[PDB]
Amino acid sequence: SVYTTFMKSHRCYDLIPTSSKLVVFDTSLQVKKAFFALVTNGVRAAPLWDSKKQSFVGMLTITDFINILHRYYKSALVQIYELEEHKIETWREVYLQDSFKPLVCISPNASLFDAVSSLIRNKIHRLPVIDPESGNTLYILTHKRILKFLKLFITSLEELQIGTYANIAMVRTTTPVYVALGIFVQHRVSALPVVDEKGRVVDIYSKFDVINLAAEKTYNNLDVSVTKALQHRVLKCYLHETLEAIINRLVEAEVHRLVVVDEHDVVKGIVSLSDILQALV
Amino acid sequence: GRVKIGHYILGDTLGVGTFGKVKVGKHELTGHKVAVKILNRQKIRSLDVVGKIRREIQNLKLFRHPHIIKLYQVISTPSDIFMVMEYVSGGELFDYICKNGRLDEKESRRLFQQILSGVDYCHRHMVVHRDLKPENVLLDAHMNAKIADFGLSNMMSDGEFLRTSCGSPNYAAPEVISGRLYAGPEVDIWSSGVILYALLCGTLPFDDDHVPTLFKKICDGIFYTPQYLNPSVISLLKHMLQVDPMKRATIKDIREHEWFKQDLPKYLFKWHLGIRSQSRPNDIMAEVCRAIKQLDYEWKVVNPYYLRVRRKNPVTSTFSKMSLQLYQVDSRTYLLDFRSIDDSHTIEFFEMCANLIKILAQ
Amino acid sequence: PTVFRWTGGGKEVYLSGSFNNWSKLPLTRSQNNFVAILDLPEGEHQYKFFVDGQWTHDPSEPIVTSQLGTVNNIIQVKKTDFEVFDALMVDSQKAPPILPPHLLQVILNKSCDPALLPEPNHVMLNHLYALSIKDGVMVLSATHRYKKKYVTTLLYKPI
Ligand SMILES: O=C(O[C@@H]1O[C@H](C(=O)O)[C@@H](O)[C@H](O)[C@H]1O)c1c[nH]c2cc(Cl)c(-c3ccc(C4(O)CCC4)cc3)cc12
Ligand SMILES: Nc1ncnc2c1ncn2[C@@H]1O[C@H](COP(=O)(O)OP(=O)(O)O)[C@@H](O)[C@H]1O
Ligand SMILES: Nc1ncnc2c1ncn2[C@@H]1O[C@H](COP(=O)(O)O)[C@@H](O)[C@H]1O
Ligand SMILES: Nc1ncnc2c1ncn2[C@@H]1O[C@H](COP(=O)(O)O)[C@@H](O)[C@H]1O
Ligand SMILES: [Cl-]
Ligand SMILES: [Cl-]
Ligand SMILES: [Cl-]
Ligand SMILES: [Cl-]
Ligand SMILES: [Cl-]
Repeated sequence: SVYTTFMKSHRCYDLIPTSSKLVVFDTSLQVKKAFFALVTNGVRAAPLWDSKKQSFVGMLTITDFINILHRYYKSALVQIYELEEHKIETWREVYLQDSFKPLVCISPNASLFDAVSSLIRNKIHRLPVIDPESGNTLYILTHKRILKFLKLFITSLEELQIGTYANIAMVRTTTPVYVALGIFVQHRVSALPVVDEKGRVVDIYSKFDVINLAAEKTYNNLDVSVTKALQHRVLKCYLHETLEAIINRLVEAEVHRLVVVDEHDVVKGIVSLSDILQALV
Repeated sequence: GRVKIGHYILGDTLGVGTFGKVKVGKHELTGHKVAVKILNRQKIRSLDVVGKIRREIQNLKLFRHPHIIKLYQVISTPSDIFMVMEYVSGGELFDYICKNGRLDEKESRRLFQQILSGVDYCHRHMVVHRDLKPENVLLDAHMNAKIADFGLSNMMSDGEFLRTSCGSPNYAAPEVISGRLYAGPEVDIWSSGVILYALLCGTLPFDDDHVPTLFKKICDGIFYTPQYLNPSVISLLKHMLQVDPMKRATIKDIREHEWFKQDLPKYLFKWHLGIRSQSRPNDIMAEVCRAIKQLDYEWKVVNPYYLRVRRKNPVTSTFSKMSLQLYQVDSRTYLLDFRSIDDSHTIEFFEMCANLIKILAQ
Repeated sequence: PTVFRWTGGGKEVYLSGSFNNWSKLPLTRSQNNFVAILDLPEGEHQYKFFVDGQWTHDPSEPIVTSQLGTVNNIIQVKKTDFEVFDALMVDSQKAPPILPPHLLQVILNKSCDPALLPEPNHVMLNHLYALSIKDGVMVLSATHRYKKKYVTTLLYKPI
């Protein structure tokens, strides 16, 4: 494949920007402060450093916030005492017990293809780039960045059949955040489309929209509907559209996944940035 | 009976540079002329400039800019070191300006662009030629500028300032005459501004027989702008001759200035630092040493304010270095700066620093 | 090639040496220095000077006294003497400084990508900067360069 050969040649480094910011958290940091720091710094994921281990043990992302929130929400009347007073490691101990998952990483000199493969290989969205002489984490490689790069160099959806179209995880307008978070946990998918009284799609609650709870300090109430939640702030595609023009749509709007819908604006499936880079590997 | 080096017959002494005589060389056959800097090994070892020259050669041997004198080859002998370089008939730009008057807006602009391009090349190569003057700007038969004495030049290393107070006091930056610390290019800009004034006016902007008032003027950044001077270039000089390096024109801001841009040829071109304590400097340094050993960290005392400390990693079993330096901020306060020394590196550096801070003054 | 310089006055000065079968070679005078340059094989060579009717040696240069009491200068032209960097390596054998304003020009405080930052002046790289310890947690930061790119890493560390 022409795309696959081009990715096999380009070094990760070529995608690292001129001057970037990196936020690293010591595992002994109180996990609440940890999420609050993501919001304040304007970052979606951060590497973790165990001082006793003297190495990067993992990554702290929004899924971790979703996970805690769901595993530990009791009600709006009580504090998530757990979240409020728990360290990153105290929770990493709980979250990953007899089930163990090491740190996944790439080298700047390592291939772009090698990196794209590593994301699907370990089923992740954030990849830390580490230089082996320094051991220093330099950048966090994301699907959105790799795709914007491939699309920068690029000079039907029903025929190629790309994306997930069967047993699609979605919520209603009325659905509480807690319920929705529980879905993100059981299904393990980036976003959930919001459907009306009819199967038609009105909005979309993303793994992202879950940070506003951290940001606005509103996580203490998860009984609130998904629409109530999304009030702080739609994009669709059809099966009768070319992949080149559909890839073009995702990067021009800088969206992590597009909705495959019918004429009556009723859900048919979803085509993630994930699936795209895979089909091109 | 002709004295030769390479196949060039050593002729007349063109001048005496920073570290040695400069003589003409006319090729045995072709008649080609070269500029030959003679560095006596025994003398370059007397002044402890042996390292300086090693670096100077290294840099200049890989540089290739049209407005910087080319270093053809360096010939070593048991006795002396011969730097074969490009010869230019025109000689000092200084004498040009002495002989002829000041240059016309058009002619001056050309030569300023030419000079600045080279100055830029240097910087773009971590080299900062301090001592930049009309006396070190040479001209060829076609009136093209040529930067020449890299004896006072220095390197720019990530995280360090230079101290040496180099060059003629007329062209010397206020911070250089002040003997304060500097990054490097700002002091080359301050000189280039003086060069620009000299081209346009044919005199020096800061100049007096009374040396203390020459210095007052420099630190007061005050110079006279003659009535013939174009307000746009006056503007450029006002920006280039700032006493504050933080407020001074950058090689980019000059490039962007409309006077410069005109007919310009294509060929050219809530955070806190460290910890701040109000104690007596001697107490501060004693406190750092009594805390560094309180962490079992190996160190070397450079200055009574510079300290090079090393730490053994208890896990990865790897050495990690850092440099500690005290500066005077206020007339009332001081601050301990932490610099990382290159051989996770960055994280281990932070940990190293952190430990100290928790047991230290603001 | 080796340099032969006679420092001190004279009308006529010559170099006799083992290299030129002790023939009188005339050194050209510039000023108070009389010089000649000639390549000699990597070996031992003895020489003397014929300075205005008298035969001398440079007292400052190494000599050798003969079984016959002949005093001549000596020169061991070493392999190392030929190559510049080989020779330069062989040749090598208060008040607190004021705070440079540069170290206060940071890239974090001063729509757009929050991860993306301005390019720094080389002078502020590897320097430790920190934020006030609020909530018993220290926040350290530093900009480091890897190749032609830069990374400002900030550690959230409890104390
Ligand atoms: O002049 C020298 O040193 C000076 O010593 C002074 C002192 O104390 O004596 C200082 O004051 C002064 O600053 C210093 O540079 C030299 C050091 N090494 C040398 C090697 C050579 Cl080959 C020549 C050389 C080259 C061509 C001609 C000719 O002109 C070509 C025909 C004769 C003549 C002589 C000169 C030197
Ligand atoms: N490189 C990595 N190494 C180890 N664990 C990781 C890595 N990246 C993410 N994780 C973990 O994978 C899980 C899912 O994260 P992810 O899908 O990448 O987040 P998000 O979609 O919000 O960016 C989390 O438990 C996170 O801690
Ligand atoms: N709402 C959804 N329901 C079901 N699958 C989905 C949904 N959103 C994304 N996916 C799939 O989840 C996988 C991982 O993608 P993502 O987490 O969206 O980056 C891909 O195979 C997607 O097609
Ligand atoms: N198909 C879509 N249509 C509209 N908004 C979307 C869509 N997909 C994601 N978003 C929004 O994109 C933002 C960032 O989410 P994420 O794409 O996971 O980074 C959120 O505000 C989402 O609601
Ligand atoms: Cl001179
Ligand atoms: Cl001639
Ligand atoms: Cl010429
Ligand atoms: Cl002048
Ligand atoms: Cl002598």
